[PDB]
Amino acid sequence: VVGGTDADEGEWPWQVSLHALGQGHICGASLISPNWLVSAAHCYIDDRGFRYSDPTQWTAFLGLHDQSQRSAPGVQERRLKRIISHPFFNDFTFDYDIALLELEKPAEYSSMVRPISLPDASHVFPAGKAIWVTGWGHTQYGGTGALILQKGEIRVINQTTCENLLPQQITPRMMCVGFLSGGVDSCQGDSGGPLSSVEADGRIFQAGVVSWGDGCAQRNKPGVYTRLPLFRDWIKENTGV
Amino acid sequence: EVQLVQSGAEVKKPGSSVKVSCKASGGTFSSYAISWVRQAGQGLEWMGGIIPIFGTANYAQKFQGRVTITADESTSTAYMELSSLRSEDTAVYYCARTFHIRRYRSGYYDKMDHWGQGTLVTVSSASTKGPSVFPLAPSSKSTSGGTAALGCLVKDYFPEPVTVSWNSGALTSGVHTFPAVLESSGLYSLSSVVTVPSSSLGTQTYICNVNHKPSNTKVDKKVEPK
Amino acid sequence: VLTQPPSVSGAPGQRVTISCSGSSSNIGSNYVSWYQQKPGTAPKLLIYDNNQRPSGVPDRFSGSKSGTSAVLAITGLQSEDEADYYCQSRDISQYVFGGGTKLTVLRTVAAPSVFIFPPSDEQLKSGTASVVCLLNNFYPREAKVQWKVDNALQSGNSQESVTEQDSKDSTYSLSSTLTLSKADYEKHKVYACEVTHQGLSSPVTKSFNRG
Ligand SMILES: [Cl-]
Ligand code: NA
Ligand code: NA
Ligand code: NA
Ligand code: NA
Ligand code: NA
Repeated sequence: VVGGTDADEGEWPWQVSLHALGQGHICGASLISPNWLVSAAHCYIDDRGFRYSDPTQWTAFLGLHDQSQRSAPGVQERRLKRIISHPFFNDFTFDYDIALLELEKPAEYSSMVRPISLPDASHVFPAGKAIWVTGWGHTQYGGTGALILQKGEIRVINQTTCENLLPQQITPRMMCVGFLSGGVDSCQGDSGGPLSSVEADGRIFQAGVVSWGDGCAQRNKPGVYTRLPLFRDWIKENTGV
Repeated sequence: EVQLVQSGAEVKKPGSSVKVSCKASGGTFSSYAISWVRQAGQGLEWMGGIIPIFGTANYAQKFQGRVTITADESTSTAYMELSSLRSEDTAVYYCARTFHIRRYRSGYYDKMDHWGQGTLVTVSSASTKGPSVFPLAPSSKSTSGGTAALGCLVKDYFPEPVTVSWNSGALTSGVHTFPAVLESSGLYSLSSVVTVPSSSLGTQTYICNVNHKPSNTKVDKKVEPK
Repeated sequence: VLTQPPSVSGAPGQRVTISCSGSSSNIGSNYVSWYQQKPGTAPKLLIYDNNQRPSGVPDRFSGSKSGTSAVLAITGLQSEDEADYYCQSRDISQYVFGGGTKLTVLRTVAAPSVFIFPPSDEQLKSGTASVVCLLNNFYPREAKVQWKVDNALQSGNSQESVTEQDSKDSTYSLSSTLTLSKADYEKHKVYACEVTHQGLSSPVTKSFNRG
């Protein structure tokens, strides 16, 4: 996250860190029940050096605050049993960029490990609304990742505006969230993590999943996120959640 | 496994145009871009690139105007046309496939991982000419129980390259085939040498095999003490 | 405009670093990649996004960036790492390479073996004369080869070629070719190449008498 700040410990207890074997933190995810995480499909596609689609290649860390302290009290390490990537996911456009990760053994809920609520299909996150991205991704464009989880406040952008800021790249499954002025954005290593939204009454819903962007924090180039409300039934169908 | 295969070497008169191609062996460019880079002897130079499935070309400022980059996903072939050719455009032109175009927030043109074999474009008005091959005989004074040198002089050919082997590729230890020197004539020359035991000269036969593909010149030359 | 030292050297086992110096519009604002080019080979990506190593790249390569500079470290270098190394970065809306750094692998001094070759009968019949002096397997690269014809120092009529540093033994070889017309070759008796090099306590001359 560029232009953010350190999270308070336990502030985002649904944020998960996904490490690939021999590589450390690669992607974020979010805890939606004791057994299931939500992440981005593009994180789990093989490349020439490594089978990212193979659930055996991954370790999830729940309750993690600091990447240098993976054995801190409250950190929970879990293997993955299964990766369900959305069947319509397109590798080129990142349309339908969502995946569900099944833990081999369940999360134990605590001060540091708690699920985030899923929005119904009808749930509106209006243009202009301040919401949050979190992650251990790069903190400056051209820079490096964070040891301490970062949070950034960004605003939902109108879909027509989003479509024309990134011409011929935006589908109805996507949302732009950020600023026309740049400054605050997700960045490399934030992929798969949650967009968290606080409602007027204080309830927190997951609005989206960090998907892609043209650079980070640049003018007229807000980060792109998978809209979660559209996937409510699909999540229920595949997980029971 | 991905392989990019480029078109053959060209000789182009100064002022002409060349169009180099780059075929992705698997039949598709998938979610990757193509970048073009040349090596003219001074270091690597980026020319530009394009995403073949989503194609709008990007160009280096130095080559703005004279370069056109295109690509056809259906034949999985990309192209670079360079016009108004100069002597200084004599170079090996490479195409390379980038990383995934959407996986990295930093983009892709800086992540060239699968390279073609290169296409030599020689910009010269010189005519194609096979080499003359001359033996460089081991000295009559070669030290007894010591080491002898022998070789072949591969003279007055155009364009580059030439390949030299010894004894049909069976003799590799001690071989040096020198970079060719461009002569004021516009033809190239090089020597290939090998060191061998002086004690082998009386029984072993040494033959340099010279291939000059652009002229279809094949020469096997026995290099003999006499 | 990315600047790299033209030459860096280290011995096998040594750690060397190769710097890439840029400005705010390139390195200052962007990620840096590094490439190796072995002689006669297409370039190979070693590092991207400042410090990320693709699979199949040796562990001894690593990268860092700070401000408007970046560095490639080769830790435990070997003789086969003799190569050119290039940094690359975005600069506004185009991509640019550094000028390149050649890595020389350090070796103890090794004197060349020297050989002279008269023009072949075949070349002579064909109409020209080339005289070849070979300096084989030496270190360091720097040598002086002086042609003498009837003990007269020549100038302007020879060309040198030098091999890439050998990937196993880290030496060089060099050819010097004296080119004369057949008619001019026939006007002289003694042909000699004199070699000066650090491995030689005094210059070595190889000669022959025409005919
Ligand atoms: Cl507002
Ligand atoms: Na504020
Ligand atoms: Na990261
Ligand atoms: Na003898
Ligand atoms: Na023969
Ligand atoms: Na010389």
